[PDB]
Amino acid sequence: AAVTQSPRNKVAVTGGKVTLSCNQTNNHNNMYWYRQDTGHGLRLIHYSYGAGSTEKGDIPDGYKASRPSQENFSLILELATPSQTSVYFCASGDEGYTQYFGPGTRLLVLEDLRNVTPPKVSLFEPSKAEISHTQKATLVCLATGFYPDHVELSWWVNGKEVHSGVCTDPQPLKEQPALNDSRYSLSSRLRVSATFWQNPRNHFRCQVQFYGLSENDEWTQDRAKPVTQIVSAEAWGRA
Amino acid sequence: KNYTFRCLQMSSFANRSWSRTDSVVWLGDLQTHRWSNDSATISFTKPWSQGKLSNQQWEKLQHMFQVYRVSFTRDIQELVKMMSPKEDYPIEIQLSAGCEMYPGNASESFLHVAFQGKYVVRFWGTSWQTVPGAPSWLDLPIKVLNADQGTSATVQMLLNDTCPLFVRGLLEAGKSDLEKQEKPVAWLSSVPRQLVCHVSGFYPKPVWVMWMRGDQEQQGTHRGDFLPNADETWYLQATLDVEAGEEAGLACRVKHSSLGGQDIILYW
Amino acid sequence: QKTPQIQVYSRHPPENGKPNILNCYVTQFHPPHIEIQMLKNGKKIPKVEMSDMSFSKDWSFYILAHTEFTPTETDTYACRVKHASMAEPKTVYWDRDM
Amino acid sequence: TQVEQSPQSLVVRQGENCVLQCNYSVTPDNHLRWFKQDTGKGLVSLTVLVDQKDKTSNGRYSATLDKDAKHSTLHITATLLDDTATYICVVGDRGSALGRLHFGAGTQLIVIPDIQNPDPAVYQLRDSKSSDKSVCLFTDFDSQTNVSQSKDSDVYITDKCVLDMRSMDFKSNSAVAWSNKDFACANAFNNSIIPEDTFFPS
Ligand SMILES: CCCCCCCCCCCCCCCCCCCCCCCCCC(=O)N[C@@H](CO[C@H]1O[C@H](COC(=O)Nc2ccncc2)[C@H](O)[C@H](O)[C@H]1O)[C@H](O)[C@H](O)CCCCCCCCCCCCCC
Ligand SMILES: *[C@@H]1O[C@H](CO[C@H]2O[C@@H](C)[C@@H](O)[C@@H](O)[C@@H]2O)[C@@H](O[C@@H]2O[C@H](CO)[C@@H](O)[C@H](O)[C@H]2NC(C)=O)[C@H](O)[C@H]1NC(C)=O
Ligand SMILES: *[C@@H]1O[C@H](CO)[C@@H](O[C@@H]2O[C@H](CO)[C@@H](O)[C@H](O)[C@H]2NC(C)=O)[C@H](O)[C@H]1NC(C)=O
Ligand SMILES: *[C@@H]1O[C@H](CO)[C@@H](O)[C@H](O)[C@H]1NC(C)=O
Repeated sequence: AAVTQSPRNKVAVTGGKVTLSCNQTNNHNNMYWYRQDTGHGLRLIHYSYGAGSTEKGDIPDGYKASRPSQENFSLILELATPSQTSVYFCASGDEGYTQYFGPGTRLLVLEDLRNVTPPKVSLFEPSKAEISHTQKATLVCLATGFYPDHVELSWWVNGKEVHSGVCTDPQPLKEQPALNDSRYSLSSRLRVSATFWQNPRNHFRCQVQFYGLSENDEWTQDRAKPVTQIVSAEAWGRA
Repeated sequence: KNYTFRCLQMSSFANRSWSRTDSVVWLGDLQTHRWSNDSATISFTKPWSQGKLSNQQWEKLQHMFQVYRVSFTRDIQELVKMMSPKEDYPIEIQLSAGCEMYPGNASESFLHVAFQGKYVVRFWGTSWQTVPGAPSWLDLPIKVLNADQGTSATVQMLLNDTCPLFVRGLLEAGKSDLEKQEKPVAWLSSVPRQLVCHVSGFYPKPVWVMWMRGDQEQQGTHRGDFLPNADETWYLQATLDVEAGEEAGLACRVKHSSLGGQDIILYW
Repeated sequence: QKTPQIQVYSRHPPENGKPNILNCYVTQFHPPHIEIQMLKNGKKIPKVEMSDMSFSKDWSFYILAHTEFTPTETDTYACRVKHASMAEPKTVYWDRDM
Repeated sequence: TQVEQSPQSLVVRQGENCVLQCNYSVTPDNHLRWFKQDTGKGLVSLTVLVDQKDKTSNGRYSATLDKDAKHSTLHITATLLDDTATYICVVGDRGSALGRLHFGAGTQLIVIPDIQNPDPAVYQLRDSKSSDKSVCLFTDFDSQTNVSQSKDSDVYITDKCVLDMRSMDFKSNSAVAWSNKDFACANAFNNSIIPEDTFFPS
């Protein structure tokens, strides 16, 4: 019994309209919206007992709910504010006690979009010394120069995602801590067997999904519009 | 004498926020408890209202109701939300729960629920079900209440075991009060011509009152309803239609268990 | 809705000068919200006790009001009831004979 | 807040057992449920306890609930690295959809991984698109070593991070350092207590 949320990540400006969506195909009458803030449990915003009905929860202010159908519950933020930066969870259920939770949606609401910037992505190839010393090969990926810190980095080998042998910095580091709006940088590692790297038919790709502006946000500067985009780097295995 | 124990609950919901729940409890026609909205605890209205329950058993039982009352209030409110705009405030729920005690150790328990003054729902067997005549929209509420296995199992315990046990205890403890005999007093009066026999102060409820010429039971006697007195006794009047002038000769005979075969006779 | 039935009657047989208790029995009404007053010569009597409200097997509500009174030749006694089911408030008078 | 968890956070070595408390004042308490949450992820249910006095288990997880005490615990046996997560206690006030859920703020667990065969080295890795730029990778140290940040703000050093080659059953720690604005790999980790037997290849 599965539940989905879109978008999964959103960077937004103050005064903007944000719409958070939830879709559920289980014919559950009941849907619920929560936000999670570190140092609190999940808190109930709005909820719904069926199509056309929405109900206030414990913290409803600033949010409006909409239930057009049995499958869609949607959290509407009419005039967004920084205080609404959070992680939002949608849930559904039938008459019973279990609520089945969605995967979450990260919201960051900024005062200003002037600093938004996509990352550069570099891929660093395994050291010959490492290969000979350990019989293992570590690729390193480097994402730099980005703002804000909303990036999902992921590793692909021959067009399929790999999680084994991967590790990514728990949070990015500031490139310029003496500044308030410093751009960020983030690194990740993928370690494979040397003989896996040595194979020239294995295609390695580090991919960063950056979350920034929408086609609908206005852009007043000269550098390209820092839209939500994918930036990536790649290499082939070599002997 | 078959004794019926009754828990009568009445709950009003004026709008989305305002609500009160009051309860009275009866054993036959004697009040044994009152539990008003204002009060955190259930009041005894008789010395023996605790029955044969220990203090610990009573505290644990009251605590269960204390939770029930708060829970009930919210659940009605969430149900109103679930049904809207089909159903809306003001709303009146009444519950009538208890058991009827029979000879031997036989009994029968009930839990009936009324919505806007119409009986619609009951607990029966293992679950809630709607009774014949009930609107179909109640099927959602019923399905939802039947999901709660915890509540189901508890209500089954209350109806199958706690009630009969407790009432047996009440009948022992309160025997003196239950078996009391209070003698009626009578008096006469007329009105435009109609004659009236007033009988008041009697316990228990069964009474015989007839208008009589000498010893010919006047067929015309019309009994009123049984009206209560504050001190837990009854009042009742019998009216006789007559042609003015023919009053002399008529008398009022009143039979009641308290009189010990010494009927009250009252000539006009 | 049910429109209230009101019935006024005395606890003991009525004797001028002799203190007594007078009952107002209000029945057959739905919904339960009600204002019940007991009047001496049109004026509200102050020490009026109320039974807890309750209802019959037919789900209709009932309640007993009573107060200490002393019937005299001159004084009139009544029970006045306000309830949504009624445009006007209903007053029933105590008649010692009825 | 009617649901309190303890400890706030705790740090534990792989293989050790740990115990998490939940205490509540919720009324009534139909059921209690334990969730696991990896940083950046949803809530996965571990178990739900429903009886007045209840015990349950799910693999290396077990739990008790005592409703009279309004108290529950979660026992994790033989902690693995993947146990690193926030653990969330949730109490439901109804046996049906009419209920509200009352969430704890969570207990943060960190499991320190067991490095079987340390081999601290520092390697140089070249950029694929250009052989001029490069990173400096410090790897294969044990969990006793701390990676202290750089003295120069020209230089960037990430904090240690542990990867698991599941198929090989192999865990390893690593840190990455760089800086474009003369910089080299012997210089990179000078400000850290790197082990004595560290490999620095030609
Ligand atoms: C009943 C006979 C009386 C017995 C003799 C005693 C005489 C004492 C005299 C005092 C009289 C007091 C006034 C009487 C009022 C009449 C009340 C009739 C009682 C029957 C209901 C008892 C329900 C108890 C279970 C409960 O608390 N359930 C709660 C709360 O339940 C929660 O807590 C529950 C109880 O907690 C415990 O279990 N505690 C416990 C403690 C220790 N060991 C085990 C358990 C349980 O956990 C459950 O799973 C959970 O959900 C739940 O929220 C329910 O939904 C409440 C409503 C139930 C009424 C339904 C009526 C149907 C209306 C339809 C409306 C139509 C819609 C219109 C839009
Ligand atoms: C409690 O008793 C019922 C028997 O039915 C009773 O239902 C009460 C609500 C009350 O009105 C009482 O006077 C009435 O007689 C048991 O229900 C039976 O359970 C079995 C198996 O569980 C079912 O197969 C039967 O259909 C069902 N009977 C009826 C008539 O519906 C109930 O199990 C019992 N529970 C406990 C906990 O003792
Ligand atoms: C009937 O009783 C309930 C519960 O005691 C009252 O609800 C409470 O109202 C107080 C103020 O009087 C609030 O502070 C509480 O939050 C409420 N408590 C609960 C548990 O609901 C209710 O107001 C009373 N109704 C009337 C008409 O007096
Ligand atoms: C609800 O109804 C009551 C009683 O009729 C009234 O006094 C009160 O103002 C109402 N409350 C709200 C919030 O509408």
